[PDB]
Amino acid sequence: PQDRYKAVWLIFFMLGLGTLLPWNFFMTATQYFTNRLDMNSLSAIFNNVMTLCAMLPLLLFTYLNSFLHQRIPQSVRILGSLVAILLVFLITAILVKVQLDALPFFVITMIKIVLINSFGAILQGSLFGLAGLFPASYTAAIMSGQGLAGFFASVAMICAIASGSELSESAFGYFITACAVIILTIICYLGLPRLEFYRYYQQSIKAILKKISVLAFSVCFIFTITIGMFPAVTVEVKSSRYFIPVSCFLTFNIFDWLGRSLTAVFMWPGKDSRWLPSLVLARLVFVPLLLLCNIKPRRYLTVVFEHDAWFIFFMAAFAFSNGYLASLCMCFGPKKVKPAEAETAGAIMAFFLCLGLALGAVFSF
Ligand SMILES: O=[N+]([O-])c1ccc(CSc2ncnc3c2ncn3[C@@H]2O[C@H](CO)[C@@H](O)[C@H]2O)cc1
Repeated sequence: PQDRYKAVWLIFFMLGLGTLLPWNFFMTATQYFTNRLDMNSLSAIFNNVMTLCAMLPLLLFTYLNSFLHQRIPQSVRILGSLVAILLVFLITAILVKVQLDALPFFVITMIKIVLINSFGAILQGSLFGLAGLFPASYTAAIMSGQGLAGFFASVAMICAIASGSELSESAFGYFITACAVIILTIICYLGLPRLEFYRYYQQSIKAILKKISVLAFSVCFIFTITIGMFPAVTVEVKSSRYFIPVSCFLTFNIFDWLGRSLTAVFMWPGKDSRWLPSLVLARLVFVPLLLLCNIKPRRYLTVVFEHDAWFIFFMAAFAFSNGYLASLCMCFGPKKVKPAEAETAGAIMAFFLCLGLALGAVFSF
């Protein structure tokens, strides 16, 4: 078992990048959607409708994959999901240049979001089921790719604000970049069968869940907390146009990406250590901490940590805990079960992850 040139690993990393870089960009273009709808109102309900249509299909299709991934080849699932996402994003880019009233644009945007989240649900689940067969480092690879997707999203946001370009132009660029990335990801995947390291490892749900129940609930809780606090609540912090982006999104994405990466080479406390759920639980402390920072306009709660340094430090620790512990759970879940089931376990984990998102999306509401 020799991953020459780390090829397989690299590819998996790229794959991770491709799962969030398309959708992450879609979340970076929210200003553009709301500004085009400006032309009760659609813009005012846009975010809520988007979260609904994103988390419900995501959850449903991740569950269906957890149940039926064995029934469809992984090549089919992966390639088809990627092609569907690419086509949807190409249509998204086209619509930027075509005239369309606010209501048809709103509805078509929500349809594209439903399709993105569905196909990407199956794609993500299939990717984590695949990486479950490979060493833990190769699930850490997917997590690192996701972290880099977030990092690129943050940098692109900052540059779109700095470039002084029109929201339509910057959003067009976002969509085209996402399409190019999806093409690159497809190419990367197609280059897997030709790697002997990839062919070396490619050669009852209640029970599998009971075996990985601890780590599954762990990742679910991690993302519950994270999405309950980030970004809905953290974006309301004010200094005591570049403060919020840089101090919130940039810091979070940087430290989350680096944490997700560290799990590739350093995997403490391990898969059987009860310290991992303990740290996951300890992450609860970020709810009071982050809620008591310099939020404005503040009404029902005070500001105990007014200086921005508190906000930056809590953001660093929060994002890094998120990344590191989520990667550890995703890596150890498939390793807490026999080989013939590691593919299901992974898939199962991919569901709970999304659950942690959905619940978080509800708690942030
Ligand atoms: O291929 N596709 O087009 C595609 C693939 C998957 C999806 C599901 S969306 C998703 N799936 C996993 N993880 C996410 C997601 N959205 C935010 N996150 C993480 O939440 C943490 C903060 O709470 C951050 O670290 C983020 O990485 C949509 C589109």
